[PDB]
Amino acid sequence: AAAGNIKIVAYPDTNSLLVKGTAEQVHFIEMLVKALDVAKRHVELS
Amino acid sequence: GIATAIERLLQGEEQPLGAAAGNIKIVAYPDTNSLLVKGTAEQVHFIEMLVKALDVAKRHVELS
Amino acid sequence: YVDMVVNAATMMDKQNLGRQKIGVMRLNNTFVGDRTYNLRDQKMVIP
Repeated sequence: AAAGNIKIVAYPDTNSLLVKGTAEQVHFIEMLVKALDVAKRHVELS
Repeated sequence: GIATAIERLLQGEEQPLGAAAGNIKIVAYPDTNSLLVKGTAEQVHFIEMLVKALDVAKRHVELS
Repeated sequence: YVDMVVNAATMMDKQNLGRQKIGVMRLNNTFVGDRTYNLRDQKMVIP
């Protein structure tokens, strides 16, 4: 369909996203999320 | 809670969910801690499979 | 033979709606939702 009928709702109770769309748009957001989800490093400032 | 997150997910939503995705009504019933879903026989089974994935037991953290 | 090749060539091109689907994606290394802090009078919100 279109890019304007995708609904994204935060569910903080299990720390997860809820995406509603077609079977090709759900796989499209799942590949974007795994690129924005990386582990961070610690900085100590003195 | 869980009854406000799924209610905003199905808001508007003129989409062919299997009628439409916009005529599903979800109402919280706190007196027995359960959801009330009204739709066709295929949309009710569609929300029942989503609820069993968001319903997991939690672990305890003690912070000192 | 020509009428078979033409008619069976234009009928493999036409050969070769979408249901909705809800996906749940758990995040392991970040937080959903905004973070808020203060600098002595004013509130800052990070998306």
